[PDB]
Amino acid sequence: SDHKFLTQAVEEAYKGVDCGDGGPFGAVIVHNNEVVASCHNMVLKYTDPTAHAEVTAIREACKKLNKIELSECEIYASCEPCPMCFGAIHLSRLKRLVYGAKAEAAIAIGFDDFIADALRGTGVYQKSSLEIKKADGNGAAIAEQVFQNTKEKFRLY
Amino acid sequence: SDHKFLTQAVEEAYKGVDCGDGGPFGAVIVHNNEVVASCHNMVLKYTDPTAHAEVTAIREACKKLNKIELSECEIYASCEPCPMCFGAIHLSRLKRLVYGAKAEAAIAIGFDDFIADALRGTGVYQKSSLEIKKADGNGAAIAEQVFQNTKEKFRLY
Ligand SMILES: C[n+]1cn([C@@H]2O[C@H](CO)[C@@H](O)[C@H]2O)c2nc(N)[nH]c(=O)c21
Ligand SMILES: C[n+]1cn([C@@H]2O[C@H](CO)[C@@H](O)[C@H]2O)c2nc(N)[nH]c(=O)c21
Ligand SMILES: [Zn+2]
Ligand SMILES: [Zn+2]
Repeated sequence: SDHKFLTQAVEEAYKGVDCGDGGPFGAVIVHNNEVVASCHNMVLKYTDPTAHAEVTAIREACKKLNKIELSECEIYASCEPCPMCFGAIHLSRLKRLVYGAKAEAAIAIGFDDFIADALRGTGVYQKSSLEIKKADGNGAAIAEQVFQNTKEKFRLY
Repeated sequence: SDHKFLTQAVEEAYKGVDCGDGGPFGAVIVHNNEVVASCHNMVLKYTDPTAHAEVTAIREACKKLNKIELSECEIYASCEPCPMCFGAIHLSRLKRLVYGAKAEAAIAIGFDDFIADALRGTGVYQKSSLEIKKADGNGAAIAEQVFQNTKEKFRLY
């Protein structure tokens, strides 16, 4: 099921790039095995630099469930969440994060070197408690491939 | 000019907590002495845990100016921005941050112990070169007192 929902987050990344909504990033939020939100980056569509895939998914999930905490939910991110997104995941109280590509994969095609210490376990003032899984094998291959496949199919930001 | 806009952010904090929109946090975004957005925390009003004051102000300012970078703007935060908000400030390309109260003043009334390494210069992966000013003297004292003053008017969320 991890592979199914991570692959859906990657699909979201491709769709968002395809329609010009934003960059190649997707996020899926699930309650057990029911998708509560499925989103991609909306920075260009919304004229909103906070509208990353993960933030968008968190907003949509909180609306869908009518509350500001998602402690029964897990999030799948096609790419390692940035410091803004990882902070949002902390505030939302999501209980588990599974992510596909390491941040360096996005850096390699032109995005900011902008990495969350709290996710990598090097934070001093910010310490995470949630369970974090970096995908391997086929999930990692798919997630990494996103950046080579979508290179110069969108406008960087 | 710094004292005027910091005071505006503090007044936003009181206004938001008084009408129930969210916690006692305010933020004002300015473009060469013209206010672009003046906002407070809307987590409760919006059912959105990402709707901190700073994030809300960035959303509003970017939509107003029809662009996703605010590189000619500065942001005044009644309180030291959290990891999520500092990440949003970084992504938005705001050129300067002035903040009133240290994060410990909010933590002292029960908010999350949740502090941005990149703001305090304590990260391995996340750096900032953003121009950052912690206010001092008069407006700093006032900003610090926001939390003791509003402790009773809202319930931690
Ligand atoms: C819109 N966007 C930009 N980056 C950028 O990817 C790099 C590595 O994380 C960082 O530069 C971050 O800002 C995003 N990252 C994720 N995980 N999701 C997004 O929507 C996103
Ligand atoms: C809704 N909210 C919660 N915190 C809390 O602030 C602490 C760190 O400063 C953290 O405990 C965080 O949860 C907020 N902080 C600011 N600056 N602005 C907000 O709108 C906000
Ligand atoms: Zn992000
Ligand atoms: Zn914040």
